Amino acid sequence: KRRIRRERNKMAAAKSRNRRRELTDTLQAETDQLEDEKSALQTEIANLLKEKEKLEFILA
Amino acid sequence: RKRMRNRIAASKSRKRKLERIARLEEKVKTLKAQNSELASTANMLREQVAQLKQKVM
DNA sequence: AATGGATGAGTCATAGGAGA
DNA sequence: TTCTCCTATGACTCATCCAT
Repeated sequence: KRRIRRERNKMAAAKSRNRRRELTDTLQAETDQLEDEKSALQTEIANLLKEKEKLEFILA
Repeated sequence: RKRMRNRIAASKSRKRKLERIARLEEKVKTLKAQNSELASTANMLREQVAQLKQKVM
């Protein structure tokens, strides 16, 4: 009974620890990316604005 | 004692691993939003420039 | 060399979900 | 609906890695 279950549960403890390592590794790595994407839109926005003004002046 | 002190660590160690997971989940959430909104403003702007580039051309 | 904390891994108790 | 069994997961303990 035990010899069966103990090795059986050994696998579960292993598999669960497995997922938490990956859940975090993934969220961590994903937020790293989303951070960049955001960061770049902030600069894309800054530059778009400078162009917007510049053109309005050409229409001054 | 040796066991009792160590319990306290194992406990603390589990908690850290738990939190990081939480924090991340939170960060992912807000990022998706801010990140999504700035995209919209990015589009209101891309087109307006496209338009003005024409009016000036 | 000795002691103390961190973390992986094995074990147990126990809960929650799938199904008879 | 309630009863049964099984996996997933917290919490303990142990062995081991590093620094004091």
